[PDB]
Amino acid sequence: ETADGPYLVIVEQPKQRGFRFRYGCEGPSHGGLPGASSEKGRKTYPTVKICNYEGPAKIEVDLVTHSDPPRAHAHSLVGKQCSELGICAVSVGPKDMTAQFNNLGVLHVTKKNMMGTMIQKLQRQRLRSRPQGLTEAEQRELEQEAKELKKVMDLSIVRLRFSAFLRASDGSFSLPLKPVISQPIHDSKSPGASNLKISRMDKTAGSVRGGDEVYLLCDKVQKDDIEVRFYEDDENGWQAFGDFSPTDVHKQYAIVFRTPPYHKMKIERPVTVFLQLKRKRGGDVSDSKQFTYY
Amino acid sequence: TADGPYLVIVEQPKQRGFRFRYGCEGPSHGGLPGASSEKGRKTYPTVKICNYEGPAKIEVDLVTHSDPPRAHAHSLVGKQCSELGICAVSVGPKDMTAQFNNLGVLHVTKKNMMGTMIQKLQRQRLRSRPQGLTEAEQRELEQEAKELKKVMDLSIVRLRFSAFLRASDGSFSLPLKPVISQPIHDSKSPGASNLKISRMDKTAGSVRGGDEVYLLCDKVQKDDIEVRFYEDDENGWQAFGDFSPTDVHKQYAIVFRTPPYHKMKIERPVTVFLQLKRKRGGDVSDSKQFTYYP
DNA sequence: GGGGGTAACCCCT
DNA sequence: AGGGGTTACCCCC
Repeated sequence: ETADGPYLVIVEQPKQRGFRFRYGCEGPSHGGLPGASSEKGRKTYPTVKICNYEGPAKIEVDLVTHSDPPRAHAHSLVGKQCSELGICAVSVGPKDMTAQFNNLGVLHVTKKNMMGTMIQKLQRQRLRSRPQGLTEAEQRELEQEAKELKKVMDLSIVRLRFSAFLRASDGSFSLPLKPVISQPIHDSKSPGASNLKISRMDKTAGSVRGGDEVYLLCDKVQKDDIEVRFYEDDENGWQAFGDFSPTDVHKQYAIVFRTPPYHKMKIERPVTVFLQLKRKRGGDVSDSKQFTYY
Repeated sequence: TADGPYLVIVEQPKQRGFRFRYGCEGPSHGGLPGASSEKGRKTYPTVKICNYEGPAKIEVDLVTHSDPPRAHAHSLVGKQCSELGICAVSVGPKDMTAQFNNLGVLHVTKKNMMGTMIQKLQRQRLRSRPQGLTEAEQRELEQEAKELKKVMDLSIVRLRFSAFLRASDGSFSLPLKPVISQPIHDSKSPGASNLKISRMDKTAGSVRGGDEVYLLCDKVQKDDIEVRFYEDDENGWQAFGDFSPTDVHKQYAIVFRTPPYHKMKIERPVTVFLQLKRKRGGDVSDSKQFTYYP
């Protein structure tokens, strides 16, 4: 890895949640895939660096599947750093060996397009390392992949693949490094697949007993995949949950839940705990609101 | 007017709750019912010929909401319907009433509207010397199409019943004056969804006071909705919920402050009604009860 | 038949 | 740029 030569490292991953993939018709300039630690105070973008080598290199980025045999995604990166359809590319000058990708879009392919767009991509890979032409059998078989790749491909999750290149024999940058794959990126427009947000809730306080019903208004969530985690910041690390049925999650924008019992029963003074929305599979949370026992 | 044979609508179509279908959804999702239809007792739009007995054939077709009845981009579909989107039932000499019991409304896409429009307009304008007329005036036919498309509501249609008697010279081309029904809103157009209240966090509050209530509702438009409190007639009293558009959360929840009752310091608590109402429409939801306490 | 939800698109500020 | 909402489509039971 780190002493089999020069290698890439992702200095700043893409933000896994909250980024919207755009269909070609929505427009060309709706805003860039940011870094995992971006915020409106200070913006960050996915960043990578070449280690163990200095001097000109070219880093390309392209979308691969969520699946770990990393395969090219039907979706395309779009933006300033990209070509006609040719993928996004940044140049590392020798002093600073790190590349920011600060204007990266994800063009959403329609299902009605997916196969055509994918054959059009597999061809290119066939005519990449391997020789110049495709026999009809060569092509019937390429179309195979397309069909059985469309059955199993998640159009709401992508991974960036950074492919770093160095000047080969002729000075043409076609001698590559091992490619480095980022953490998965969810489409904020896939239902309930954005980041958790607590808009407002109707009670801020209840009895230490628990069982008090609270109306929580949130951004779109999945009835089946959401929870309401109460907790304390301390060495005790106490946690409890909201009590609700799926029918209690109203049209993916509200949760009617009954508060959990506090870890003690006879508090002398009123105690503030935190609650947060949490994703069941994933573990990402919303910003916590305070709740006071007694 | 009893100055000839004439059509009368015995049973109008239901104004609200009927869904218009796009061609791709399917062909057989259920019939436009009568204004007084109900579960178990179904009615369908019905019309009758008066001042005449014997054979007629009645067509129905979709006209604009706009009072100069014009042909709508949408077409009637289903059991009784020819390719051309005009439906016909034949009225036998004994019973002079026609039920249309299996009527669909095929929703044209906006991308289809022009072609669908030029095509219904040509067919309309094709009687006299068709071959050389058509070409001469299709540029200035297309003028209507453009200026008809920007001003046509695809969420409201009217049935137009056109009755035709047997002209024994040829047959069945003899026209009666056409009768236009009351309007039919697409239940899937946001502006026409049936208003429902799911749940509410308080069911009582202080008479001549406004408390904050969380209301969970079906889809509403922030700018077109209200919360009407009302009684079984005492002084035909009504008051409203207090909330700004910001208070209508993702079209499925309303955070509002209850209005004061008309009569401060009531002897004991009084139950009033509350309901969602569209501002312009005048359609409302089934009312929930609210109790004013002193 | 009759729904409920997801996918693609539009357009405001 | 970044949204908020409508339009078109899918598919369950």
